[PDB]
Amino acid sequence: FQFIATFSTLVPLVDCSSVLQERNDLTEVERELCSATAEFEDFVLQFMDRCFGLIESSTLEQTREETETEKMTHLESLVELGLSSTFSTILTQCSKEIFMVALQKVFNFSTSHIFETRVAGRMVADMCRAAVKCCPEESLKLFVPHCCSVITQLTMNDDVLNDEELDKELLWNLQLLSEITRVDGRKLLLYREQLVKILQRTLHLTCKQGYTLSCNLLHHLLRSTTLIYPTEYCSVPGGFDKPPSEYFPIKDWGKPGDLWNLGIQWHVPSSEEVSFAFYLLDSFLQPELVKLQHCGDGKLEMSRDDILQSLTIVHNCLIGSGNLLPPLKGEPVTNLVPSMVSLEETKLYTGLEYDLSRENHREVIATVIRKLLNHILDNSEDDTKSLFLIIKIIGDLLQFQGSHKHEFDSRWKSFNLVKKSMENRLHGKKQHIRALLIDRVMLQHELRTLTVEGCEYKKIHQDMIRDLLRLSTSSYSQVRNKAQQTFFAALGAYNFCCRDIIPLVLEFLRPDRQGVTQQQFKGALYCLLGNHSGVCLANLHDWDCIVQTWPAIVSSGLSQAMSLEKPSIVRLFDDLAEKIHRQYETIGLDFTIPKSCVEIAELLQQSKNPSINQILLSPEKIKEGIKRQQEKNADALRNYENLVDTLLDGVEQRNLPWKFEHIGIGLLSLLLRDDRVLPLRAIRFFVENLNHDAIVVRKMAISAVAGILKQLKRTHKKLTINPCEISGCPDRPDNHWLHYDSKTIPRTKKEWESSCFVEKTHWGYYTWPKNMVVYAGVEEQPKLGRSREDMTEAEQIIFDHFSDPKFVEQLITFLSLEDRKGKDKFNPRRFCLFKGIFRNFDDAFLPVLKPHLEHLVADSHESTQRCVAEIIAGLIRGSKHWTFEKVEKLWELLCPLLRTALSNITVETYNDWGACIATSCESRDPRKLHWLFELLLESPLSGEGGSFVDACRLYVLQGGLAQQEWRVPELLHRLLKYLEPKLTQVYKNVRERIGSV
Amino acid sequence: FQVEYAQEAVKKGSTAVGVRGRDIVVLGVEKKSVAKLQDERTVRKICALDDNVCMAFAGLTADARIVINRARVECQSHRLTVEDPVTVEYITRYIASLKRRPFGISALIVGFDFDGTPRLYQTDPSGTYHAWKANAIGRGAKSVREFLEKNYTDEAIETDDLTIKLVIKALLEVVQSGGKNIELAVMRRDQSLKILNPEEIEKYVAEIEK
Amino acid sequence: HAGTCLGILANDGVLLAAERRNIHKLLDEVFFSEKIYKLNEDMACSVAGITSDANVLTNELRLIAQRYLLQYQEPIPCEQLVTALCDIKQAGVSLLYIGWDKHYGFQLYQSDPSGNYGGWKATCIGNNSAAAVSMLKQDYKEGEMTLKSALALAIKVLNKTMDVSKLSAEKVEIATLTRENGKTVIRVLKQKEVEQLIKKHEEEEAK
Amino acid sequence: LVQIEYALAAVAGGAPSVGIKAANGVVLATEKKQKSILYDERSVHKVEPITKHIGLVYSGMGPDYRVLVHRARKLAQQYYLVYQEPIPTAQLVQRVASVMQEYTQSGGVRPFGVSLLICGWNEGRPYLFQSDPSGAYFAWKATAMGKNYVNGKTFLEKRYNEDLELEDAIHTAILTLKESFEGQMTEDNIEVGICNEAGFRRLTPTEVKDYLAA
Amino acid sequence: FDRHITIFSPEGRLYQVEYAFKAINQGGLTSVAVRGKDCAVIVTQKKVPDKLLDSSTVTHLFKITENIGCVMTGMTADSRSQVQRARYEAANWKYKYGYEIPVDMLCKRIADISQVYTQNAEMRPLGCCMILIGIDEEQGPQVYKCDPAGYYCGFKATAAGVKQTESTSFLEKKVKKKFDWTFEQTVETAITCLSTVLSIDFKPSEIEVGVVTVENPKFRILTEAEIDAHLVAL
Ligand SMILES: O=P(O)(O)O[C@H]1[C@H](OP(=O)(O)O)[C@@H](OP(=O)(O)O)[C@H](OP(=O)(O)OP(=O)(O)O)[C@H](OP(=O)(O)OP(=O)(O)O)[C@@H]1OP(=O)(O)O
Ligand SMILES: O=P(O)(O)O[C@H]1[C@H](OP(=O)(O)O)[C@@H](OP(=O)(O)O)[C@H](OP(=O)(O)O)[C@@H](OP(=O)(O)O)[C@H]1OP(=O)(O)O
Repeated sequence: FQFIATFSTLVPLVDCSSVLQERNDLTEVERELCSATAEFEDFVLQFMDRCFGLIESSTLEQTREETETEKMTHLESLVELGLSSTFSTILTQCSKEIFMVALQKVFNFSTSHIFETRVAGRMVADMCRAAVKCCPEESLKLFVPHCCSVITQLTMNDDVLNDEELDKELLWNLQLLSEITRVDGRKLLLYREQLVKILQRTLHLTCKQGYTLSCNLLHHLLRSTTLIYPTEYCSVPGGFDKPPSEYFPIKDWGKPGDLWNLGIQWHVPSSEEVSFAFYLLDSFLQPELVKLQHCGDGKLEMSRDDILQSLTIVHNCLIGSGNLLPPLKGEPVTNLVPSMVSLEETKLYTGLEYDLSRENHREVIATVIRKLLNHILDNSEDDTKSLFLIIKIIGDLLQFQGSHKHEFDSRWKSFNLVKKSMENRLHGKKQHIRALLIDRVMLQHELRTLTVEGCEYKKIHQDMIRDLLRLSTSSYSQVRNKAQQTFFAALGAYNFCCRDIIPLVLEFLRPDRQGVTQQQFKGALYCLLGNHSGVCLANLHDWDCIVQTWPAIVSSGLSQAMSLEKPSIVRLFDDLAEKIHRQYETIGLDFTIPKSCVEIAELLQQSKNPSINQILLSPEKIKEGIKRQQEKNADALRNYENLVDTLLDGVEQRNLPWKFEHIGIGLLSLLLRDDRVLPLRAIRFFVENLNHDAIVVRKMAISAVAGILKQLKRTHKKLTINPCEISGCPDRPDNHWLHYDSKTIPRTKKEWESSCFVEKTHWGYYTWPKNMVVYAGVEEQPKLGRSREDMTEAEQIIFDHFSDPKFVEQLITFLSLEDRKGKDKFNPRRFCLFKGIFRNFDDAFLPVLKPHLEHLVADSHESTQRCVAEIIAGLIRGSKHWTFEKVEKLWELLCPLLRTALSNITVETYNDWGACIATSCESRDPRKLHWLFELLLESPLSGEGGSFVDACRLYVLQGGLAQQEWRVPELLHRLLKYLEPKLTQVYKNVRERIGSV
Repeated sequence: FQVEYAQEAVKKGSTAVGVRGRDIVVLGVEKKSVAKLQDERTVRKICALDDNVCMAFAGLTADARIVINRARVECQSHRLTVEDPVTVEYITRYIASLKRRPFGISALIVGFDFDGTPRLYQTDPSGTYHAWKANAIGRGAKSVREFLEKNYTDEAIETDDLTIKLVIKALLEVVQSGGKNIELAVMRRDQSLKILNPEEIEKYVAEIEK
Repeated sequence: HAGTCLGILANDGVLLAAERRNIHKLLDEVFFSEKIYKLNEDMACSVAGITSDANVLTNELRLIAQRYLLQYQEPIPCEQLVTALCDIKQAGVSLLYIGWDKHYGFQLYQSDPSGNYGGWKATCIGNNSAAAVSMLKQDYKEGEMTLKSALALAIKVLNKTMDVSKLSAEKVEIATLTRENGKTVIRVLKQKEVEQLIKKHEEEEAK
Repeated sequence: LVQIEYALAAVAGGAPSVGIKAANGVVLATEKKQKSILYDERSVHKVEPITKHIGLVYSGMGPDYRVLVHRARKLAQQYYLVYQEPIPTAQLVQRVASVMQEYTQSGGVRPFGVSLLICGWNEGRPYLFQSDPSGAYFAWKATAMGKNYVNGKTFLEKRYNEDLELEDAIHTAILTLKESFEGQMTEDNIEVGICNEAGFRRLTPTEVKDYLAA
Repeated sequence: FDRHITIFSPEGRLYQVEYAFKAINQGGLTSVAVRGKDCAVIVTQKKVPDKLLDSSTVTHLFKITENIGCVMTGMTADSRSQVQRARYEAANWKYKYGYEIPVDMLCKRIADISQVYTQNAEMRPLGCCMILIGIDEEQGPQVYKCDPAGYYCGFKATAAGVKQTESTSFLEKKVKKKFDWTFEQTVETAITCLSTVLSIDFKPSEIEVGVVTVENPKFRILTEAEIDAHLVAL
């Protein structure tokens, strides 16, 4: 099908025998083509006799006597569309002499048989639909007289209005008529008094397939008479049929199909086709709306299936004639976002006037439903299939103009599948075929029919979404799932609706509510959990929305009708919390547009080439805009610090479940900001929750207090080095004017200052920067040893906990647990906890950690050796800006401490120590840690105990020397001089280290 | 192909060292840590096969417990038909032929073979087996075997000094300071299989530290 | 992960603590053996699986527990019943095993689905196991544990792993296995005794 | 577990069946439509007895049900030959769901496309179970399978109250099939079976028409 | 690989069972059965595709027992195989239970054999369907039908083969207006059914008719001149 449709959109299928006479235009190769065109009719007729056996051997077998397979499968739906494509392209690219001899092959097949209307019903009638879309005159002369003369024979003869199962030939000839009447709607005005006659007789049947084939008849008649669409898709604009023998057809086989002078033919609805489009709407919508009106008022009391049958008529008249129907009116205001500039909705003339004076049928349906839906949800809450149709109508009362939002996306992909397949990339846009280009112009019309960018949130839209919100929270999960998808699609369309509906949807989540069902409750949490790609309604990007949704999740739980024993609701909160942490992104507090936006004044003024807007004024409204921005900057700061207080009042809430505070700490870990400092009650919280019994909370408190200490960092001062002034004299490595960066002899022992410590490794290797910047001298950095007197008296209550020995001894105890025995590594986030402690406080806590450092090193357990190693390396990389007293006082207890630890190194510990002192050598000068490099290079292979210890003692030496990569030539020699006798007499586990060293 | 997947658990399982002496044969394995709340009784890797034969292992502890309780039947189904106890080569050839896919363990089958001769074997997971003076199986087996190649000749003067300055000194090459991380086994000629309690296991390490 | 059964060993008994999980409201609250399946006169078990594959694994353990008793006229030791199923699973659900025998006293085991077991002083299997394995490692006196002190630890670590606002007093299934007057007693504790441990926890932890 | 998930698609395409456990009885109501008037409505039966006191209905594939109704009758008589007592309803479902599991386990054999609803009566207490094609089985107060069973179980949860008698459960079972019937149910279009102290029996169609007058 | 054996589709369908119903339509023939108030008639097409056929050996009506008749529609080699099980299972009932098998229990026996083809992947379904007619001792005439799926329902009138759906609509329409039949003028209902949908009705030696009655329960295939009497009066 892909093969013949890609050939029969290039070559016209026309006989060439009247050109096979005396004519000097034919070359040697071209006369060989024209004689071979005698088999073009023999191709098309043998394509049909091969496709008829492809259909009649693919009819649906009803094997199981209980069920009815009604779905055409995905593999069979492709063969419908694969034969709807590959036959409509043959039969368009085809002469009228070969058409009409092939039209009869379709008619003498599809009317002498009776097909099952499920698989072979959609598949024969699509093959007839191709026969009608190519010549609607000659094809409709014989189908619609045949089908209408046999529906009226087989329906209205007896009393087959009320029935259980229709006759399978009556039920055939509706689908043979319904899927065939969507030709160009001008040439359906010949059959007005035949199509209306059967619609007045088979649309109000009782069989559930009988009226849906009649609703599809009413649908496609309205689709054909109000849409703009191309009627022909041929490769030549005149067609292969209307000038026979006026031009030679075998020249236009490789037609590049020019975009200028395309010759495209359109179907704009005339007033004859539009007044008929309202005459079907004035004879079948309004009689089906007055029966729904008096049923929702209490004065008709229809059956459960009688309402269901009537809504399909309302749905197939709305979805199907929506191009004629204006959207709404009413303009809801006074609660949305106010603006200084225009927020007018965009308007795109998709060509039709729709005079908007007579009826406005879309507003009448919106008033019938709000009475009908108010009756059904109170008087019969069990009628599911009526509620599915009301979701389908409100889904089209709001956002349905002439095209569909998903059918456009599937024709956009089907165009790029066809365009990118057969495209001359050698010479540009000038070789795309005409059948592609006509569809892309139609894809431009269909883009304009769906490009509703701005849409004002009106008062009817305030009511129709809230009626979807009742159906998003109703009794039945089948009804809730379909209603939420319409709810979420209607939240993306209209401007500031999500601020209106968060206060309405969180009313099903408050503890104080008296009667709220479990279907009422979790249906509102599928409204928060957006479960799609369009709108996450609990994780919006505004403070006025996040200050309501995040507390209401934590306020639920502690009291609600929250069945936490049902397993689906537990997966719902675990998805609602795991969508927030995945999707959250930090919100600004200062929208201060800088003074370098004279460009905006140069764009408002003096553009003038299209700019028909003669105002050009802002005398003191720029002061009002600054004032309202500073109020926005104040409220964004205010709603941030109210969000912290409302979560802490919800996590420190009595009688919470445990599963609702892990979400509550989980929403506080996202609020820890860089431009601000976290509020005081949260600094008290995360420090006190370091010692929490739940391992999940205190794993988050480690990740939060490490960020608090980054906020409380005290901003060291810097200065600039000219590297010519030091090193005595003014090219990619190891220069003459680079010798001071290489640690060999002159290491600082007493006069530790005035040494020009370059911290990070890579500086000065290749070249020098314009401004080589190091830290200051002695005591120009901020003061280290201080007490609570000279301190920020609100943000270093963290000082009060690490001085308390009960807090520390419980913190050391929890960190030496085992979260798992296998997956247990050197945590780089407990490291950044202790790096931010000893950097910020400058070993004010190290005398309170005297036993808890010396106890953990003298332990065989790998849990405590891992616990102490994050503290050891955090001491070392916290000792960057320490005075020379505190550095020597650090290593006076630390150099015996590692020699103890490197002695008792184990199998489950050498990756911890191999990432402990290899972490502590990260961005430090090799001057400032020579106590390591005199200890680690002391005796790595002089094995006091065992041989695997000597290999693990050498692997930790490897990562420390590698991390100070080129900054040390000397210790690489001292270790090479060490190994060059020793490398002959070692064992294999040491050889695998010496080779790795 | 399928036997190569067996060996990857031998290289990660705990070490197993055996030497062979003039009068006694000694196994010794690395007792790993279990958990904080795991009773460490059911995780011992020195199993007795009959009264004159025992073996260590390294690999899957599931497939070992199949190998042990199949070799414990062939140690007893031998005595029904032969009335003599197994030679150490008989049960080693039984375990190797027992190893679809081979059972992913490597063992150190030791003991005596009814004439008082000391024996030490190894069933690699390929199905192969051969004799040994001293051997090592497990995670650091290549370096321990290189250590035992250095020390074999004049150690068998005293059966105590043979079997600590080799066996515990070979575990101490790879395993920790000891005492609670060494499970050590020793059997004399036709006496019993005795696993040394850690009150006596720490006794021998103190002589080694001196 | 479906069940939430957890074992705790003490000096004078072992205890299983499973939670009764009821998904839909129209499921019948069965009055039969719900969560703690008694294997023979001195041993019980609990599975981390659906109650259909429970009836296959427990009625296979009961064949092993009675082919032993038919053969030796003694009750089966509480490791050989664990081992014989772990040999069958070696040729797909995790279990716990509480029991008593004359050899190694009160015992607790945990069969992996691969076929591996181990003696535990306290452990968890099923839903949020590592959340409660870690909580037992915080507070368990490994040797200084009385039965009621172990029993208060169970409803402590169950109040931080299952449900909302009541610890599901009618949906938690503590069974204790003790020695009394020579025989062996297995007491699935009643709803009045299971409710008071929630009351003795909510009073002691609030005060 | 791929074919087992696909056999449940064959169950959920099947005809609706509703079971409700009352105080003193169990009701099994189902859909027995015929495609034509040519089908004899009373020739084959969907509600089907196992013992004097156990009956079971299905949703799913017709012929796969008869394999399970032939094994459940053997397993009920292999109990009765040994123990000389009518089989407990709990013990019957354990043996039927072991048979349904036995075809998922062995290869080259597809699972059954059948869920079962198994009523019963033992020791003065009613029983209603449901065996899945996976071999799983669950005790229910009231449930439904077939087409629109998600809508059925939500309909049952609003109209269940454990103090209802057996005559009140026949109404709320036909009212559950009424919601997803799509037609006009006569005495022939449905099949009801009740199980009480007197035993299991499927209702004769003249007895059902009295319940259809409500 | 779920289209080459009898396992489920992701939609829950057995494709080989559905393809086996298409194997019934490959025979090019059509059988029609109908039940009377005291009679049961089956009517087939008897196509003689070669002039060298002994036409006595081309048939689709078969005696199963002395008073249970059959008609097979579909693959001819599969049809003779499924007769042979019905020949066996109806004589095995008489030996094990001492009375003639019902048409109830013979279809349920044959359909339970046919279910095993739809569950084991090592064998295909038989591409043919059986329509058994017979007189019960207490229920009167019975017309039942097995299919390749395994369904064994009971019928007032049924059809099989290429014109199965078209013959059903002819039999539904006559079974709604009246009691669908009376006595052995029920033969005239079935012969019109096979002649309306196939649109030939050429000769009275191109069909095959078999009957069971209350007054004569044995299955007797009508002769050519015996079946010309119903066709000259048609
Ligand atoms: O509107 P779509 O579907 O998104 O696709 C647009 C592309 O996206 P954009 O408009 O920027 O959003 C754009 O391509 P890039 O900018 O990414 O390179 C255009 O390229 P351009 O014309 O500038 O480049 P040149 O002409 O190829 O040199 C068009 O590509 P061609 O067909 O090769 O170009 P032709 O339209 O044939 O002239 C294409 O027009 P179609 O609609 O026909 O696919
Ligand atoms: O010593 P390190 O572990 O390598 O960390 C340093 C340190 O950051 P911390 O405050 O987190 O310890 C520097 O901070 P100061 O000493 O200058 O106060 C910071 O410098 P900046 O604050 O100016 O960014 C620098 O970052 P950088 O390398 O970009 O200069 C960063 O190094 P890392 O980014 O590698 O961690």
